Amino acid sequence: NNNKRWYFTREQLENSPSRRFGVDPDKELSYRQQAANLLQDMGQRLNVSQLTINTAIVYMHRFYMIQSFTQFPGNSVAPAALFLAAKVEEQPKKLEHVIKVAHTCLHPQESLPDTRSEAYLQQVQDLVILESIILQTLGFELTIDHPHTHVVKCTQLVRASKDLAQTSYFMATNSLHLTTFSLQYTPPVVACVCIHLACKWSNWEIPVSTDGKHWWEYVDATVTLELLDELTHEFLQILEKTPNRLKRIWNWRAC
Amino acid sequence: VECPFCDEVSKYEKLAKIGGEVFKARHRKTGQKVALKKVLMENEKEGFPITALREIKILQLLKHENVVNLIEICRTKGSIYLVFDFCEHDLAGLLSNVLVKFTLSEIKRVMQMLLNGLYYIHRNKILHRDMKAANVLITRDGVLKLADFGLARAFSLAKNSQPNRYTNRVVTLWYRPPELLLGERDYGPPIDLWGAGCIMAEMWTRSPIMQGNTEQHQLALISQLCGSITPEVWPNVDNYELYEKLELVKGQKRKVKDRLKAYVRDPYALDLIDKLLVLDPAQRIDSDDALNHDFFWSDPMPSDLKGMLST
Amino acid sequence: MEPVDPRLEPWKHPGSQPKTACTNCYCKKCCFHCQVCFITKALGISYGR
Amino acid sequence: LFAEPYKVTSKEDKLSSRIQSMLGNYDEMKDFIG
RNA sequence: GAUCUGAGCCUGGGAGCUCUC
Ligand SMILES: [Zn+2]
Ligand SMILES: [Zn+2]
Repeated sequence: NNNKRWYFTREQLENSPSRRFGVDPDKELSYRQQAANLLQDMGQRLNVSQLTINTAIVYMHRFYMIQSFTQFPGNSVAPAALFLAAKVEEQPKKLEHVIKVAHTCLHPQESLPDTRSEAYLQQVQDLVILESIILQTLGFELTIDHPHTHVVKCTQLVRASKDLAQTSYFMATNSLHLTTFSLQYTPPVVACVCIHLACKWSNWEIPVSTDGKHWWEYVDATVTLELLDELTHEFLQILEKTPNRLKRIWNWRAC
Repeated sequence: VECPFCDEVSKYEKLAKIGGEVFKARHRKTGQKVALKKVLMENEKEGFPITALREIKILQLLKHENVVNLIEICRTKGSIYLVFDFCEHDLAGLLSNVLVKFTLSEIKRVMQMLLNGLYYIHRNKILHRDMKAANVLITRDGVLKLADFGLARAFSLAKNSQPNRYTNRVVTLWYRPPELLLGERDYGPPIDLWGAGCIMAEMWTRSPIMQGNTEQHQLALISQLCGSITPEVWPNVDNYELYEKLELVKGQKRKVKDRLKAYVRDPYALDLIDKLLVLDPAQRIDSDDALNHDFFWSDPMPSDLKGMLST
Repeated sequence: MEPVDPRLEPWKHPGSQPKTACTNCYCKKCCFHCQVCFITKALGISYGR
Repeated sequence: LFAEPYKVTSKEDKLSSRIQSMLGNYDEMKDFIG
């Protein structure tokens, strides 16, 4: 039963480790989104493949399924997580480079500590130690599958246009930054939700195969229209809980 | 400090030393025999060694009847320990013992399982990059097992574009293929078989056919046995930045079968070894075609090793 | 933002860093400049210092 | 095996409209995503 | 003024603003 390990239910998520130390549901998810944002930011500054970022995000979601934000800050686990994902995704980044970039994002004010200072040497240990903790907490199960993998394969098969392909893959990334489907549903299923969510927003409709079978049936044998609509409902419901403008940006204002 | 997914090494009882890196312990409760491999975190310059991550990440993937099985990973109340299914013997040790006798039939079985193991790891897109009688284990029931995947990783099938740039300094000098000694970074599976060919030769010589002290010395020995490295037998071999910068004999001819004649004896056996010790990796026979060689389908036919293990 | 062929190896995948420097505008065009901009501008999710 | 996707005449899907009134008009936010 | 004695929120990201003192 290694599969059902990193796959919980709505109830289990409602009783996360952080929820044990008094952390509102909507509050915890917030930390997750922030943690994902940090990973995405540092990743781009380190010029690492999106794969490394997504992989790092997955570890984050799973890491807090055993640990709590109260004990492990999101701004601390992110650096270690990304540093680990880099190696796993055959794209390692010097520990010095990671700490340097992480400090530029977490401390835009203060100046980058000297590579000789006592403070710097400390951050190194903290990151290295935390790294070992993440590995143990995850059971050394680095191998991670992302929806993006299934999204691309589907788009090419259905002969979807670029604009539609870009959006589908785009939503696949937002799911790891806003939602926690990576801990509820398998990548294949999540991939369908993204495409289905992109189609409804793009007005594009994927016809039925020449064999009389829906598109999602070629991505997963457990996916159904009833599921997609239900999942798409939750995805959007989480999007509506966003604290910023998504209605005011509907213009062609200057810069 | 929570940690349910990482039992303490205390659950095992160390017995003896192997390979203070590898030890032979037994489960305090079940009594099961296992092999404890301590992670060498001597170079804490880049945190947990990437070499370990790969081995662990690969072992959790590879699961063949001819590949070592990774039970779990323990810790210390810290250091990391990799648990494997203990192996009574090891090809290296057996060949060292004179009391041990290998019949033409048993020998074919050893290589059959060896190549069969390589086929798996290679099919799964993985390179051992460290083939040697030392890493060739053999269970108590006479079942070959490929172990020690430290220097092992995953390669790519080059999408007909910009080649790869893997690590050059890999595989034991004695079991290191020519390409690697010339500065080849875009190698592949062929590097593993070269070691297999050298290992199959030890099945009769009971000792490394090519024992070089240096990288250049190794090439010299390979050139005196496999023959001189020339563009004729090795097309585009001159492109190597080390081809001309390294003085390589030109008169030496191929004498693989001639040297291993008094040892191997068997015709087919010699033929296979000759195809495995091919200079050019492009012409070097693969694991698949290696199993289809008459050597594995000619009297006497392969058989278990239990009979031999009795000594 | 931009799709990536899964068949490609980890060490082969392109960098996440956008071709153009992350502009500093809240316009409907910059809100989707990259993944960070969308999360920080469109969704307004920041980690703060 | 599959036919090249097409547009939908007036997305009547409650889910579609929900997104439109959330993220905005698709077509106008494509030349930016990726 | 803090700002792990807090934030709500929003215009071009604050160089905007008010909240329990
Ligand atoms: Zn702008
Ligand atoms: Zn940007």
